Amino acid sequence: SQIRQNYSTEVEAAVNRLVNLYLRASYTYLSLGFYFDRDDVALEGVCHFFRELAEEKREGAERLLKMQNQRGGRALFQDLQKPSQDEWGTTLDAMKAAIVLEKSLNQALLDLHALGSAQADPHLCDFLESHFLDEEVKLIKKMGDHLTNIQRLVQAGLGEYLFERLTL
Amino acid sequence: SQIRQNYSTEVEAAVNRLVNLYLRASYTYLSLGFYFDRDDVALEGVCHFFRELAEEKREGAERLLKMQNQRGGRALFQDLQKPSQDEWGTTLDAMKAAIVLEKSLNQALLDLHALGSAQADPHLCDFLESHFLDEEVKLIKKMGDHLTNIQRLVQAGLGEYLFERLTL
Amino acid sequence: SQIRQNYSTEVEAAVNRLVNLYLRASYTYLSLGFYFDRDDVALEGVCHFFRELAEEKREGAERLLKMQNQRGGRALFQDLQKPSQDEWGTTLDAMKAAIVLEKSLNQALLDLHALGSAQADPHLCDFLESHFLDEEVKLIKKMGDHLTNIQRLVQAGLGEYLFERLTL
Amino acid sequence: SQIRQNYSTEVEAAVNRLVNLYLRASYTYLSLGFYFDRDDVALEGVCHFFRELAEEKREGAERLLKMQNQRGGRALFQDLQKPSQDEWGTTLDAMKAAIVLEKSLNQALLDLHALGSAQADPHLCDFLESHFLDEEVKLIKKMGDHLTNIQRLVQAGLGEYLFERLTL
Amino acid sequence: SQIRQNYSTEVEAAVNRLVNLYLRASYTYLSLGFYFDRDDVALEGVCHFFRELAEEKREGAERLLKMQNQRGGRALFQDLQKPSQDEWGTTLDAMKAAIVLEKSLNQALLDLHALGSAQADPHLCDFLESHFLDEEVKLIKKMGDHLTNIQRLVQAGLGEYLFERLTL
Ligand SMILES: CCCCC/C=C\C/C=C\C/C=C\C/C=C\CCCC(=O)O
Ligand SMILES: CCCCC/C=C\C/C=C\C/C=C\C/C=C\CCCC(=O)O
Ligand SMILES: CCCCC/C=C\C/C=C\C/C=C\C/C=C\CCCC(=O)O
Ligand SMILES: CCCCC/C=C\C/C=C\C/C=C\C/C=C\CCCC(=O)O
Repeated sequence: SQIRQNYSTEVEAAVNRLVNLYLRASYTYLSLGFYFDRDDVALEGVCHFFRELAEEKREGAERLLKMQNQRGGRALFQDLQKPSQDEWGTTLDAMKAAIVLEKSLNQALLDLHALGSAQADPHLCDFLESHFLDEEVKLIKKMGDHLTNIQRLVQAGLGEYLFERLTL
Repeated sequence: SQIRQNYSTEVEAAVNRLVNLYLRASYTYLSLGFYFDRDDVALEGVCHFFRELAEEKREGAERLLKMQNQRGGRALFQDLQKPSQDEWGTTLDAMKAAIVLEKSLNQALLDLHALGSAQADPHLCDFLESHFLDEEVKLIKKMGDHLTNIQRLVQAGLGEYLFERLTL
Repeated sequence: SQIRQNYSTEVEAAVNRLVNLYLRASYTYLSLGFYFDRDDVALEGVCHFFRELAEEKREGAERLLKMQNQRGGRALFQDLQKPSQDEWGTTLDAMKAAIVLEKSLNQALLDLHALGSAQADPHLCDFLESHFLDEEVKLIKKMGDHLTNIQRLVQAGLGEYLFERLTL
Repeated sequence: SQIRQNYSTEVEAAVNRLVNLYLRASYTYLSLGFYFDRDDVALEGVCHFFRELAEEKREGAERLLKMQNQRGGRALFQDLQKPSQDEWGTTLDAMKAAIVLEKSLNQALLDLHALGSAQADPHLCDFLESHFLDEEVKLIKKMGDHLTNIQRLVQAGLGEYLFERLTL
Repeated sequence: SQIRQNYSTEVEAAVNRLVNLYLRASYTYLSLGFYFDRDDVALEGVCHFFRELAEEKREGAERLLKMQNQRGGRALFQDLQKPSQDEWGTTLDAMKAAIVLEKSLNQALLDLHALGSAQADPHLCDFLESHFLDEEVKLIKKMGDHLTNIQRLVQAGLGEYLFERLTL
């Protein structure tokens, strides 16, 4: 690439993997969102919580793809595996899965940051810092808060309804 | 002091002690507020209730320091001891501690007022009356109301959630 | 903590110490501010300069406490020692003490950043960079400028008056 | 008086004396104000400072006369003695005289308050508290601040000019 | 050049030299400006005075380059020598250097105008008259005024502070 400078092939490849992770996460949240839109689940607040996350994750992927091109790396797309579940159980089950999911994204972010440090790629580090690292931390704190409130509320049916009505 | 008039050394010293009490109270509410901001406590309404109180108590201290200077007394600051607890338990536990705290502030206000009467310091008395005495009484009534409602709600997890959602 | 990830116990403890440092600094500026509000000192511009700093330092502490919770660390509060002085002398004396104070805060920030690097905690590093490091540098430059102007003006009484009137 | 209730003849008489004191003070400030308006004194800021005080003192007298009538006391006016000086010297001289003056007013206020306590006249006490006591304290603090700044500035001619230009 | 008409090679070359002079002047003012922004100099008004001049001189150069092209002359750029000093001393020192600098620019303008007369180039003369000659005269008068006021003020530290505060 005529523009490529200080951009290691290792980071380039890891960015492509992270794109796949973010699109996988988006797909997972799409599935979560529509599960809670089921007539036999019917928790609209939960559906909107996860649909908004699907969108955030997709935008994460796009931001990465844009940066990939800005550095002169080459996007390589791979198959996107389907979410790990077809049905997601209670709001509690779903929020637990989501936080596991976010932690895995966060760890991939940290790994990519470590890679960038090792490759002495300060632009990559700045990029991760500005658009991802604090985002993840805040999201995970939020999910932690929700988990705690969901769990305080478990009259399990009553609790699930109230959480969706009054928090989500 | 060129401006000092009818301001006893006893009141001056007691005002300095009260400043320390108010800053101690502010510190206590800071600790309360951030405890409820913990991901494993997660009661945002409670966190905001106590953070607002931290701010009120700090402003109380400042009002006292300003009056101290207006009378030609000399501010003397002392170490501020840390709050009595590191973790504050339930909203009920926390509100009980807060009302104990406010009662102690109120008693210090009353003591200072008695001192002012004994020292025949009508400016001090007016000052306490305008900016503190009714404030405390109203705050303590509010905390009393909350305690009663919190207690009515003890499904303890459910009650704590509902109180935070619908009152705080 | 359910949310805690890549947050070392060393950083957690150092963040708690830094909170104590920032609250100590806030307390010091409170004392500075009210000293200059004394009828026998009477430099309103200086009083407002330091009172605004007290507020900035308190907000620094709060930002740290919020981040502590966001990472799943646990706030631990300690006694706050009283400021190093009861009276602060001239504006020059006071500004010299303030810059010593800011340098000590800045050094604690740098130490904490070094700790974060050693612990490979990129979120911590981003956090310090966004909300503290440049803030300190700018504040210290400002105090440096003031010190130089104060010193140019030492007709010491005249100089102190003019600085407060025309700069502060 | 058909309306008179709990209003002692002692307080009534003391209110009349205080009216005379306030009108005397107003007259003194009138003299101060116009002295600084002299072509050979020419300190417009000082002239306006004292003219505004003349007006405040006159309004104090009126407030007292209104209260006198509200309680069913009878205003009795006496000769108003001329101010203690015909020329007031420097701004420093003038501000020193003013603070002596305000202290004497404040002491008369305190005496009247003590009288009211002894006579168990809570309306009188409330009246003094709302409209005079804090007013005096604030004014005296202000004059204290000015005295300190004036004195810091004593290049006596230069200092007097700068104070008037930059503070008054 | 297809457009070149009545534009002597002598004027063309002299315009290129004048561009170098104006860029040199801009560089000198950049250095002046940032010197006064030093924490140990700290005269913000002086810094802004010289930074604005740096910008004016750069725009002078650009205006000349534009005219060069409008006449069908060819811009030829040369090395720009660094300013004559690294540190500029007092405001007085700096303003003296600036006026020497402006006089040298003005003389180069006059020389170029004389050249234009000799070459019977009325467009060049009009150009210098409209955009430079009166500009220089006004700037030099301004610097003359400042020099006189700076010098009246030499309590050298006090004077330098007051000039920056009240004139610049
Ligand atoms: C502007 C609103 C966007 C809302 C997006 C919400 C959820 C996204 C759901 C699934 C995305 C996962 C895989 C789809 C593959 C590519 C998406 C195209 C990018 C886009 O479509 O941009
Ligand atoms: C919103 C205005 C804030 C102005 C603050 C200015 C000065 C703060 C002075 C002292 C603070 C130092 C110790 C007090 C302990 C806790 C403060 C409560 C937090 C808050 O009170 O938030
Ligand atoms: C509405 C503007 C009032 C400005 C007053 C400023 C200075 C007052 C000066 C002298 C007053 C002292 C004795 C005069 C006696 C009675 C004043 C009439 C009440 C009034 O005149 O009300
Ligand atoms: C629009 C704001 C302009 C502010 C300019 C202020 C100072 C200029 C400082 C140094 C210029 C001297 C040499 C630089 C060489 C070419 C400048 C590019 C022209 C431009 O940069 O135009």
